Amino acid sequence: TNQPDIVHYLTENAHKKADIRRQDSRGNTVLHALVAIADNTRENTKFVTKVYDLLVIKCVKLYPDSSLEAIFNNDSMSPLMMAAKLGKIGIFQHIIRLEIKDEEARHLSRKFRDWAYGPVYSSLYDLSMLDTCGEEVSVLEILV
Amino acid sequence: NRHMLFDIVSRGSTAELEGFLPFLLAQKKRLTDEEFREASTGKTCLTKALMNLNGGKNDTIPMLIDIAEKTGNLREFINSPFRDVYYRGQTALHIAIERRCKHYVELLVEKGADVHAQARGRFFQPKDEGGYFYFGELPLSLAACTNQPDIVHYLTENAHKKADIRRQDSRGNTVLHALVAIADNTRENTKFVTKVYDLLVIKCVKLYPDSSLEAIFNNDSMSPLMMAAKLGKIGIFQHIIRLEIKDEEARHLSRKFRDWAYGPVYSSLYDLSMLDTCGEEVSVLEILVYNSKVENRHEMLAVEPINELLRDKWQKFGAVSFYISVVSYLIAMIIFTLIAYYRPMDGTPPYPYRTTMDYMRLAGEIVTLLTGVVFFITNIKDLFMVNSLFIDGSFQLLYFIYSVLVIITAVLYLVGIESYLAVMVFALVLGWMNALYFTRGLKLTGTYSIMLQKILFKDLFRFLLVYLLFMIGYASALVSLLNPCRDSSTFSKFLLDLFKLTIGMGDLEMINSAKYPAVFIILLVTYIILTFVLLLNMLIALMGETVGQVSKESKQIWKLQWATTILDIERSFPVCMRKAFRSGEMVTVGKRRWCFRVDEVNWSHW
Repeated sequence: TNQPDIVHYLTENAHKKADIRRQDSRGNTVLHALVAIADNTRENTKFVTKVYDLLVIKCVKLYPDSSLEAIFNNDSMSPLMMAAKLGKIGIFQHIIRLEIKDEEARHLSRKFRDWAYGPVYSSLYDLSMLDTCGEEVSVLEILV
Repeated sequence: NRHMLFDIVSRGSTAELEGFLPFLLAQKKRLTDEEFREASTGKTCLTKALMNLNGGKNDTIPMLIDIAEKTGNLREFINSPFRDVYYRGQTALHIAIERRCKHYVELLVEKGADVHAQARGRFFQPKDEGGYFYFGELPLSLAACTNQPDIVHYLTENAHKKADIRRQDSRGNTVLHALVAIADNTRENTKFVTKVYDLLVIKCVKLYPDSSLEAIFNNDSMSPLMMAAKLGKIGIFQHIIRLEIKDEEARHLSRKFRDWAYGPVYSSLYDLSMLDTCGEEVSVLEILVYNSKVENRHEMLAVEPINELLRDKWQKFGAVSFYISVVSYLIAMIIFTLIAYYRPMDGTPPYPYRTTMDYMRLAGEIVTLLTGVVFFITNIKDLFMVNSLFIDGSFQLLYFIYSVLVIITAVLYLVGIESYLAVMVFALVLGWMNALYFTRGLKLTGTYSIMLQKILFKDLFRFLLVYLLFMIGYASALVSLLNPCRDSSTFSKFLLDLFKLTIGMGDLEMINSAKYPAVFIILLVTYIILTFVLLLNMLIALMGETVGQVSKESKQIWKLQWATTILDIERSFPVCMRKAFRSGEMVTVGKRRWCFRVDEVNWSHW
């Protein structure tokens, strides 16, 4: 509903909290619904990137052991793996360009900065799911 | 230990480094010792101090000089370059300029710093050599590459030691050549490089009025104007050409001038000092055509003076060189007419050549045949490795067919068959009718069909070779079927009957279609299908060409070939006739040069 104010209220609560890791009958978490409602318009690519950054940092701060991206579906699909199926671009280009400036949630950032000798910047992208060497299925395979 | 010392400098806490100056008095250890320096690269404490910065400020930086002062290494602890190979030659002076510590650049030189240190490492090479960034290995050139004139104000004037602007590197490049190497055709990078290029030359004249900074060449004898044509950089190119300096002490090297302004008409003036080198080594315009392989050469020829400089020599060497080409073709025709009509024609070629009046026409076979040989071999070499300015590209295919029939004719009277006379007079009819392409005149407006006729000439010559190698190959195949004895004169009969089937003469000698009817048809049907697709490969290569890029490229190569041919005409004349029709005039400006007059019309500026 483009409303983080209930998201502030559901996660912290003196009565009962809201589990972010909870799936559904389709085995989809809170991130997969953001991919399903994602559209390639101007407005819808804006706030979904705001919520996607908000939930993962809140997931690390409440639970430092696991990441919210690690949980798969009934088809064993990450939110990066799902965005190639439905063909959604704005949520795809944000997960790839993921550089989180919260140092407690640093260890899952995707884009890095190696060295900057003035005019030359040395970015760094991870191939954790792009070229699966000995795994089940890749991002690039489902792209094709 | 050493490991605690290399850490706390990055921590930036001088209270955790106290008492170390009396500690070196006991153990007599210098700061530039082996254990007080990284064993792999040579990274020292001061170099580590400048990498990790606390907002660009580390208080150990005057303190590391303080401890080095009591040991007596002020010209050593600062001037110790890197010992490695990949980051070779980089000092602490290179790092402080890099991270823009203007307060700390002043601290290094006042305590004693080598200004002329060269960072000649493999990393500091250009991208063709394997490095990632190039600045000409000089800290004065490095400050110009960081878009920072503030160090350039500090290095040039200094009470301790100044910075020589004229200093080269191991590649022989000065401070201007590094600005050309870092130049990019973006919006931001074309801005400040023009600001630094004006700043350095005026400062070079004010400090040294005798010489100009543009005069110093490279190891390849290249000026900064000569270098920008090699790497194909436009923004630094268009600023050196449009160079009008309003500092009157540095007036005598300005490029653009203002002759007279009678209201709406402005009279600009561009110098041809390097654009048309009359008696010098190599020119700007020559490297724009003969050497530059950059894609931006079409835009770079569209600068202001060269669009009119190429029209200068075209109006003087265009119609003259074209009319000689018409006459020199007519000379080769009248020679061939005297060969054909004066043959004795007995029926047994060749002929006795002792007769002097028959020795004269023997020289005609030297002239005519060899011209067809040179045009035959060079175009095949040009195919593996269409100048429609003068004569359109349909002539080059037709003159090729003229060139093919000459060398076939030369074989036939050397074999011994007297039927050479049909083909010899046949090409004579084409050659006079090839002169009908001379009546167009001269073309300067580019059409889209010009690039099309290169591929027309390309694949039809491929279409003929895929024909003839197939006809010879299939005829040589059928001789291998002949296991009993067969005769070597059968191969002439296979190839004779094989040519007639493609035309449809139907006058054969061995191949009887009534013998094997069901096989002769299905080979002939598939022969139609092989030839019909190769005809469609012509049309798809044309239809797939005239859609996307022909709207730009036909107004690029036509501009490029118009510049390419006129310099090939320029190389044809000797050095004596070169000075005759040289464009440009002598206009005495200041305290005289061969510049070029350009007119303007403007209504806004007053």
